[PDB]
Amino acid sequence: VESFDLDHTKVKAPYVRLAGVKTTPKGDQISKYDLRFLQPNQGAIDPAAIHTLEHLLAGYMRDHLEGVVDVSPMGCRTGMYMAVIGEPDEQGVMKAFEAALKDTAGHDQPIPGVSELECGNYRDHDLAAARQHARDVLDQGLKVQETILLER
Ligand SMILES: [Zn+2]
Repeated sequence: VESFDLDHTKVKAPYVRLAGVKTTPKGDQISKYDLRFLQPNQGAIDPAAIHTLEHLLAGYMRDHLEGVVDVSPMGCRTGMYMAVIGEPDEQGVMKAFEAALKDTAGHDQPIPGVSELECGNYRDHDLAAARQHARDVLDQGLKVQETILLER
């Protein structure tokens, strides 16, 4: 239940999807979300661009959603992973994500936290590509994706 056994060939990106839920000792819930930009195995986001997306979404997601633990790039680079403290709310998360993406598409100022002091690879960034990826998601249109499990 902490990480649904998703069949990646059956989803339709871009989308927002509850990926699992971990219950804490006191009974709180940590909801995990799959914020999918690209269709699995049909292409990937460039490393610099996803690095920039990581920087931008850390703040923009928090501007539109409470309880955010952190927003991380997925190793497969087709989307971002985000854990949130709270019961599952795919609809609410989708709306926050949509708003954060508009903020991202319109981000014409410098990328935050890009320096020797605040970033581990400050030379690896791409605002233009980051902005266009946000635009592409909004153009295509988000939806809440149901998890289709692997029969195994
Ligand atoms: Zn960085």
